[PDB]
Amino acid sequence: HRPVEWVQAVVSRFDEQLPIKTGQQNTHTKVSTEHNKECLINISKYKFSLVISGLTTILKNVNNMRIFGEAAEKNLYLSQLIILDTLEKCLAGQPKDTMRLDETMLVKQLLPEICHFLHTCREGNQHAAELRNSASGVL
Amino acid sequence: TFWEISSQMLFYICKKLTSHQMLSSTEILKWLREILICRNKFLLKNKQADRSSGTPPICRQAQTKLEVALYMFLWNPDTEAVLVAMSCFRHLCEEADIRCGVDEVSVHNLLPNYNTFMEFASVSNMMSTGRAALQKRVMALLRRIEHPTAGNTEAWEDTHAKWEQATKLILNYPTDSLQEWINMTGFLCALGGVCLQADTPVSKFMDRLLSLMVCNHEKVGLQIRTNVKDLVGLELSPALYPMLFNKLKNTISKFFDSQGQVLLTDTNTQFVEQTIAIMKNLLDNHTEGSSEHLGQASIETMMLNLVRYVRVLGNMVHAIQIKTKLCQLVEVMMARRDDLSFCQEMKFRNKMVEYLTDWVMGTSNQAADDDVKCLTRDLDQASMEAVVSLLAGLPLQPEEGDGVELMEAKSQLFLKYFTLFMNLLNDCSEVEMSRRLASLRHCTVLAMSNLLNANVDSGLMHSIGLGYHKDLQTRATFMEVLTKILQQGTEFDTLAETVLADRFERLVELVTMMGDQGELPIAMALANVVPCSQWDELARVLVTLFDSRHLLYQLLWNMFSKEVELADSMQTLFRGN
Amino acid sequence: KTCLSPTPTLEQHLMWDDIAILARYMLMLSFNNSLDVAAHLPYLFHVVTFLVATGPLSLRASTHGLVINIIHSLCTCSQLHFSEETKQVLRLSLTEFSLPKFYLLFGISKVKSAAVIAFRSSYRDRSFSPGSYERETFALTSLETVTEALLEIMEACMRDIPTCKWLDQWTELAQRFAFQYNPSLQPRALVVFGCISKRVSHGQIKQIIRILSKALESCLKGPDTYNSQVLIEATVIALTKLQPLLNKDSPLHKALFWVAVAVLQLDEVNLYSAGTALLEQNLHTLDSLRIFNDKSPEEVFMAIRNPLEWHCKQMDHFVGLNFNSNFNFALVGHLLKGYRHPSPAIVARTVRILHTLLTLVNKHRNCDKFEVNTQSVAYLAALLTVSEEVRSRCSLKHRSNVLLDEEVLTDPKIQALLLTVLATLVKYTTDEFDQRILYEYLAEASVVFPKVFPVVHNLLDSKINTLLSLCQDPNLLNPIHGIVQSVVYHEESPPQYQTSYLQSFGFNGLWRFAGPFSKQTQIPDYAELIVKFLDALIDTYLPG
Amino acid sequence: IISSSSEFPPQLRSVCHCLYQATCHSLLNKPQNSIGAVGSAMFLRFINPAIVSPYEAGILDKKPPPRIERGLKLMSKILQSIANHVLFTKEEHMRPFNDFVKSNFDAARRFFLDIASDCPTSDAVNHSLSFISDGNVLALHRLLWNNQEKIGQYLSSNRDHKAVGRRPFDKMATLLAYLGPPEHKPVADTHWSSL
Ligand SMILES: [Zn+2]
Repeated sequence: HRPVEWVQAVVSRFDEQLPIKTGQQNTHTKVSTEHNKECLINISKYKFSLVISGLTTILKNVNNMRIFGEAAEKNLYLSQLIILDTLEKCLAGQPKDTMRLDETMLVKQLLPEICHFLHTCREGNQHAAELRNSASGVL
Repeated sequence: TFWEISSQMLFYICKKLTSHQMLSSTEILKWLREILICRNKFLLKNKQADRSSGTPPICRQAQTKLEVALYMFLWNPDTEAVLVAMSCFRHLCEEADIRCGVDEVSVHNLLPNYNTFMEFASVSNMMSTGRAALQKRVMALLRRIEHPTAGNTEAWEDTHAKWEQATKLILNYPTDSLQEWINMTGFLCALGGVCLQADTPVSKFMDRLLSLMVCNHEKVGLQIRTNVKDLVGLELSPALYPMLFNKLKNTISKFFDSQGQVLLTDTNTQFVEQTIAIMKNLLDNHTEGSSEHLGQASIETMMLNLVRYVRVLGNMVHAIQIKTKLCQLVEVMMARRDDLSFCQEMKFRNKMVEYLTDWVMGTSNQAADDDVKCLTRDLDQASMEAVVSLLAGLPLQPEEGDGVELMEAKSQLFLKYFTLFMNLLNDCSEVEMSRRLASLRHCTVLAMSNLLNANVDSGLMHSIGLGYHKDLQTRATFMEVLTKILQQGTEFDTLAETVLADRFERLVELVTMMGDQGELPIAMALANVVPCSQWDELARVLVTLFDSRHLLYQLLWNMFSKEVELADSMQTLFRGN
Repeated sequence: KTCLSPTPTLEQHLMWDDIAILARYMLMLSFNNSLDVAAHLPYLFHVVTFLVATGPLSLRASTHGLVINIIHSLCTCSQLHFSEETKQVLRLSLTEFSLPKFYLLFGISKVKSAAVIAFRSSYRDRSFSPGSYERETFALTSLETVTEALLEIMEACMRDIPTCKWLDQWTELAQRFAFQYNPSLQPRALVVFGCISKRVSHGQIKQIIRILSKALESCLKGPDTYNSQVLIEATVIALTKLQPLLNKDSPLHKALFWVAVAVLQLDEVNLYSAGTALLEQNLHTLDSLRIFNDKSPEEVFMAIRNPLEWHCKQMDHFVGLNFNSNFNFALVGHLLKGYRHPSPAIVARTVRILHTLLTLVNKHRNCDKFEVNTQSVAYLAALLTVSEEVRSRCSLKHRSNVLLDEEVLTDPKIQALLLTVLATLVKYTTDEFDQRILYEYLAEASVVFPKVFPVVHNLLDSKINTLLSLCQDPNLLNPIHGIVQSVVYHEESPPQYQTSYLQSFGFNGLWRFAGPFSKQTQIPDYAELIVKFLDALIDTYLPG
Repeated sequence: IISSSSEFPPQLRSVCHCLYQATCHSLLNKPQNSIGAVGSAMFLRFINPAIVSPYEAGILDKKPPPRIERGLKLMSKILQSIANHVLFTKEEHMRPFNDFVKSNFDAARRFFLDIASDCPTSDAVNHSLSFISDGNVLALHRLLWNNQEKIGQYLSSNRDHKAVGRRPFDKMATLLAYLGPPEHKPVADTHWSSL
């Protein structure tokens, strides 16, 4: 009960440190926000379903966000780069449980979002190259 | 080959960094820092396997160049560059240990300034702050470079040429550049001591420095003068006081022509006005070892000449403010009189009181009929405080311009001031702003009391009239000072041998209280609280007192025990300051 | 004659003016030994104590001047023959009373000179014009400082004066007001009686303990609290001084440990502060009698509590702590509220009480005074963040002995309480150094004792949640991450112990009793059993 | 130096013992010899400086001839090596002298032991001079008055176990106030001077 509410703070605080989201100087040299990443990655080992589900919503929110400007585009590109990089580490970090009961998340929550990047994505010549490279490893 | 080649690389790269500024200079330093780390381990293993470790001329010729490039980066505007440079001193110190394990033989001989270098590490391990705050700590350590060194004596010169050329360009042109110049100026001052020792670059630096206090440049002249005063006064090395005062006095000395006639000039007026703040700031700051340097120079001649120029400046709202500060400057000069050196204290103090009495005119703002001139109240109020300090313990001595009996001359001299104070005392009467008169009245009453104490015999008769004064408050103060005179002895009379010895007999007992298990709380507590400046006085009193009480062993055991236990290097600390 | 018509304060009494005017006469007569001190000194102090720091600023400075002149007359009296040794003490005393320390004690702080305020120049042309009716408060501790300074002066003189009766006369005057109901003078007449009395009888003690029962009774029954909230503190303070004079073999020497505890439960800074002072000397006094040499504090205090255990059991139920289940943990929850006392001087007093108790339990078990065991674990948790030797002698294993040893702490209860202490100490504490040390020891407990850890979620839930959202300290945030990971790691299993496990065996109020002092100072309303408890103690231990 | 053990002043004898006790106490909590450190330190800092530059110390009015001075400088190095029991390393210039120092290792130790053998408490050694020391007292009173507030703060931090009424902190305020403010310092005819 109480730990369930604790997890949301870890997940919620991650969103508030996305470049697209106002920085607010909460990074504390990025050590504090990076420590949050480590705890979230470790938690996925026992709460893989919960951690994965939260990440999908964050990616969907970032994907379904309209912002214009060089800084805005860079923030979204860097924002998704961390999300994709964070997601891949959790998948790789997870032991070889071989639990094949994640079809629900894969079919709807995860595949459509990753499939968007796999397209040519000619909007950004340099950003799409990195996102596809990161997404391909996850796939 | 490793030292032959690795060292040869260091000499090439270090010379390039000093040659000119580059965009990636902050990056070479971080990489160059790692190069030192990667060659210390090789020496450690090399010495362990085979001491045999060679130091060819390139190793010495390149070890110096490493220092010559670490100092010049201490004043670098980039915060990271200076922070990295401070951390880079660890590798320089640690290298000494590997070459020679015994500290004293080589660590304190090959690297005389070893102890200060260790301090840089602690400062680096601190929260980041603006360059101004960081420069204070950096310049503090730069002022503690006791031992001259080839790197020190060459880093000072190398940046001196760079600083000089930068200064000319700014003035020649009829903001970022200035900020670097400020850092170079402050850096070039804190480390002056190493370059000390006729014509010398250090002396030429002062001459240009003194020639910048009066720098009148329409574009940035104000900022230059605003900053040279702030830094030179508050940051100069105490080892440069004997040279600053001599140059400062000589500059003033030529302001007066033959026959002692002032030559008023706006630049000379600005020069004296700046000299007041610098001297006040210089005297205001109390640091370790500053007292030792103040004794060498004689400040009497400069002070006497200074008042004459200000004395003839005239009367005006501006001139009153200058006179007010001068009165405050002399007040600060009387708190370090023990530290200062005086050839004839009596002859100098008497003249200063004579020169100051001219300015203390009461009720002169009412005659002027202008409230704008209320500053004269402060100037008179400030003047009294200066005279009070001057009069504290000063016997009167009349100038021998006329030949008369000394006793008569002194009595006339005493009544000259006694009347002056009484006249001002009447004006301060409430019946005739309350804080101004109340504060001024207190000072004027205190001034007379000090005058009587110095010479009771020649002034006792003139003061009897105060017993029946019109102000009840004044009468009380006179009786108190009079009461002390009775308690004092006219002669030795064995009065202190009996009264003071018994009166102060208990004093030693409290100080010499044998705390249980040798705690000695008074001695231990007194040691830390006492400022470092007076440690010389404290040491003699403690040693002398305990020896008389046959308890010296207890004090030594307690005092040494804390030092030895606190630092395992008992011997090193004892030789240290 | 004020007893006939008792008043809440002297200034409100009808005869106030009569006393005030009579004070001015005594002030003038003090100078130049116009008041015969050599025969009236006992009666001068008796009245000075009732006037110190009472009345308008003019009247308050008058009392200070009166004392200054009474001492001077003694030093300049020819009828008495004081040796040169004694006269030195008096001369030093005269200087001491002129220090700024005594200005605050008399209530004349911020006054440069008392004489100037005491006298007014234009006293013939116009009458005095009192004003600034706002009047500072007085603390009975200040009276002790003055009350004992004078007693030093009196004792020195009596050494020279043969067969002097000054002390006997002064005691008699106090004894009359000590055992008489007067809400305006009785509080002042009790703080001085104990400071000067040299002997006590069984009947006297019973009155002191039986006046407290009525003082507590008045507070709850009526709406006037502050009036009766100072008679309680005076009763304890008086007893705090009479224990060192009690018989070496009196039962009350041990029964005065429960009275102090019952006073700390009233949630008042003054009452709580006074209780600790009684406890501190109670332990020291018992040490001189060598009563814990062969027994433990629990054995002694619980042995004397047995005859009236039935009444005590009811009180323990309401407070939410039990001493039969665990004496050393119920005796430390009451001592954890001291950390919340505004005065920095009471925090140090409770720390001394902790050290003294720790050295006694270990000495009973001969465990080196710093070993970790079941009995001496409660006293070490409190001292972990304030005692360096405790931290050094008991260090976390994952950096001598290491705290949290599971070899001896193999009981869920003995280890559940130690977690309750740790959670409580962080719930209200606000310090980076203290929180860091406490959290580092909490992570190790999570893994070493996973089963009992989930009973501490509610206590740490709010603070951790707030810290996690906004904290930006890597040093303090790293231990938090380990705790959260351990919780999820040890999750997925049904809680063997729920959060309410402490309520099962009585200790449901351990966290509540250590909270901050309530601003709305009010009687907890369960003191009605303390009155019954005290009554049983008197009948059982004071037959007559 | 070894022969003149008796001529050592009593004051220094107490000072040397304190270092010996400090080193012995330091070693206990931690083959270093306490006497060796004391002997090396005392000789290097007390005896050695006078030998190197007697003129600076004022022993000789006229500066010794440079040739004589060189012998004194080299003498100090040889003598210091004896105290430290260190042979000549990469010092072939002076290596032949290493033989002489070997015999004198024992002699140096005896001199250090004599001073270091003084009783920790001078119960036997007594000198009831009890001089008034009026001049020194005057400085002490002035210093205490100047730091009356600051010295109190240090006492305030500690001593909570027992009330300060009977302890220096209470006594200092009472006694110091009784004495009153110190008198003004007298003027100095001589120029500024230091120890
Ligand atoms: Zn001279």
